[PDB]
Amino acid sequence: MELITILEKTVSPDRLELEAAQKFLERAAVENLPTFLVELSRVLANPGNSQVARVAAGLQIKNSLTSKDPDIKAQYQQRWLAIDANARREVKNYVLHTLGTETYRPSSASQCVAGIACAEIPVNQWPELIPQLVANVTNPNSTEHMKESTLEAIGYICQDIDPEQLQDKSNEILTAIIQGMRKEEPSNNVKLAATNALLNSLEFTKANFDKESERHFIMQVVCEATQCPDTRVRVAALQNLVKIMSLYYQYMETYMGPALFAITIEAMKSDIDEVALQGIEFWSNVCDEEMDLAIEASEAAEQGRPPEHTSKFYAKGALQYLVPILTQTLTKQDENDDDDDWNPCKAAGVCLMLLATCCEDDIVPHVLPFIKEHIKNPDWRYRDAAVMAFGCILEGPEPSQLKPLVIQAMPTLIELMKDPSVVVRDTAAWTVGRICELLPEAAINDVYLAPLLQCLIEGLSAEPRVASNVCWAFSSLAEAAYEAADVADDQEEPATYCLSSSFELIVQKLLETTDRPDGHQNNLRSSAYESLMEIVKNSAKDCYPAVQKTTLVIMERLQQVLQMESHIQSTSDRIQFNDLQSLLCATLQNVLRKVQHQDALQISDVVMASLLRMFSGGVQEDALMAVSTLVEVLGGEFLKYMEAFKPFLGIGLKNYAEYQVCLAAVGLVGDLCRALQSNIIPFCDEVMQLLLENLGNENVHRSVKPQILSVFGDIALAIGGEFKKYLEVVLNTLQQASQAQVDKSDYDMVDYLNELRESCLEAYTGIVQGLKGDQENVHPDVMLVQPRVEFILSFIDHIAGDEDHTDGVVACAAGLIGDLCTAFGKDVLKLVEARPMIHELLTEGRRSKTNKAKTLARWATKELRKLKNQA
Amino acid sequence: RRRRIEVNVELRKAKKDDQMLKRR
Repeated sequence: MELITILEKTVSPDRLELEAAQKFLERAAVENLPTFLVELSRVLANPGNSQVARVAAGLQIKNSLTSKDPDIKAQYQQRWLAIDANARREVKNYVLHTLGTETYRPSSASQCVAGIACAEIPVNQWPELIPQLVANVTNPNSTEHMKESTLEAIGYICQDIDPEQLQDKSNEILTAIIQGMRKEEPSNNVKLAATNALLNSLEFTKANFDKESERHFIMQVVCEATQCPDTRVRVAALQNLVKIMSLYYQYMETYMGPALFAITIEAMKSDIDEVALQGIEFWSNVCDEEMDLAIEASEAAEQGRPPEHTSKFYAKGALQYLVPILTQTLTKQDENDDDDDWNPCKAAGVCLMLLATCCEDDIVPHVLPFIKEHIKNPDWRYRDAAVMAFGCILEGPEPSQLKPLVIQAMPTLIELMKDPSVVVRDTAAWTVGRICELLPEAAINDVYLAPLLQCLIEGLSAEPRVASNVCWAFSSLAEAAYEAADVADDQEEPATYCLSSSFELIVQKLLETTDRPDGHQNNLRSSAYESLMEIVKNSAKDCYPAVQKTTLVIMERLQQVLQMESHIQSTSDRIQFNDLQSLLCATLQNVLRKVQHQDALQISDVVMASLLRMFSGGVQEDALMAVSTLVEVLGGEFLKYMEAFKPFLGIGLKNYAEYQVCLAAVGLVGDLCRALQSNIIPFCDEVMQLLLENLGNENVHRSVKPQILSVFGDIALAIGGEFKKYLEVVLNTLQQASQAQVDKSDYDMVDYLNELRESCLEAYTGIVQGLKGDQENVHPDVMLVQPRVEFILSFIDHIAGDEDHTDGVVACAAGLIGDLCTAFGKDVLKLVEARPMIHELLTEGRRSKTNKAKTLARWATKELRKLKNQA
Repeated sequence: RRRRIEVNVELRKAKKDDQMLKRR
């Protein structure tokens, strides 16, 4: 059984054959990885081998070096780095030599080079790589395949490694990339590959953009490629401009007027969609960058010091030119429209919205003309475009200024609701919703509020595309008619708003919309239920009775669906069934929080029985969540079901296979803790057993870990002293977690780290508070964790000295410092002050916009003061 | 299925917040 033979078998559509080939390769690798890789690389490097054997060889090598799972990736790289340098050198030489010898267009060797480079560049073990790749591209004698394949490897390296790891070789890397992009280069495939590689290399080229001469060379070559006769190269080059504008905003004053404006404007007017999208994306990005600079401005302003970055207001200056192009682009809709399709029309719409929020009022005079001229055009394309434009600028300009405009347009908008074209009504329904959210006064009035409700109600019967948007509109009108029910002169709950008079006619109609032939587009059903959930939540007092009976309808419906298992067959009739159950559970969660407490006690027996029968996969998660809400409403009175529910809750936790349902369960424990308090002690040994098992189970999804650590805090709070038993295991686990470190290069792993850090902070908070007790007398048990105070403070110190953060982490850390003050007292002051970055975290929190971060950081600062002023 | 999780979570985190607060 030659290796070439086995590799060719990896392409068989035969489950068994496919599995035989796999076991053999998995055994060879397990048996002797070094030789396995060397052997695979030999196969890949021989152009004499079939295309299939070579590609399969490359895939085996690749899968041995990297993984889409960040954790598995690091382990693979460590395993490779542990291989005899001589063996690795031989694999490296074969892969590198394969460049330019592969038939099949997408190169396999290119991916293997990158997988290895990701393990080695960060430890400086492949110094020969960059120069060889650079040489392959800049050698005038090199073939097209050779240059393309090499640029592909460069592109993959730039895409998969922390830019800071390539920073010291940016000069060389750029020489190769800028070389492949030159106008003189013969092959358009090489220019394409080179231009895609530049896009991935922009983050580590700062030192280069800081040099006037290098910056100018890069800009010239990129702008030059936007004029390449090859469309693919034109588009990629335009994307580089989009990114360059975003990363080097402050360096563009020099280029905007003499080149970028012209290039980006032309691109927008292109009949080639892909080109138009880049030109539009370019200006949408400028708006985003300028909006942020304004925020940065007001920031420093209220903070004293002057901003470090200052806007140039490119959006404002280009406004008079952008608007006419965007409004006309809005005219490029079509009968056959796709919602998840990102075309020039949709993009123009978003860009218009960003321009309005970036330039405010300034946009009205430029757009109003377009709107009046086409609001009545017989051509549905222009009529829709006009309505769309109107809706796109409702956010940004001053309300006071827009009120009269919207007020006067209402007659036309209402009529638009009855327009023959489905597209027009779709947009009309959306604009009505926008008005309710931005300029409510225009709708919630004693002249339009009635005809509006009338058309909205009638809209629920229109096509899904419109009915769905009408649901969102209703959803906002209620949210508006509610946000304008209180205030007055006191701080209490509303009583009876403008919809109360028709609150019921609406719930019944949404309930009917909800009863329409499924499979329907634009998720009508989901939208109606969602709308119902919103109108209920946004109901005043005098709505209670209506909400009461709606609660009964949901239950009955939930029960009628249960015994619907009579025609549950064929993957299509059951998918609507699982989502109906899912939609009703989520709905029950909303009315449950709106009815009185007695209503829950008079219904609890019914729901548990129901929710019980239901616990597919997506339904479980929804059932558990429904139970969480019932647990929050029942409170201690839930203890009654704990015996019958015990085995099921344990089920959700034990699984983990479907981390989603597992997460709802963990979340449920936390709710059980808050509802039962100490009464949960008898069930804790079991729950803690499963939770600890999940943690040490390296097969459990990563997003479950922090949810569990955070629950340790809820349990400690609920059981207090009884938590002593687990302290050793829990604190050891927390120390480990707290020391978790991901590559600050990955945004997804970074957010993960923040979530985890926040969860550790909450566990600590729960432990400290739980041991201290809920009285004006710090309980001795707190002292058990007293020798852990420095670690905690130090852990927060490091968190402080980390540009990542998040108001969430800052909030929890502030809360924890304050807890330590109240638990250990005076001595905590020295420890905090001996760690300067903590002080910075508190100041940072007191500035934050997040009320949680501002409240806790402020409360903590106070507690520390009391230690300063106490015996 | 997005709001069913992410939104029901916010409302939960708030449970602890108001809990720790009216205790702190």
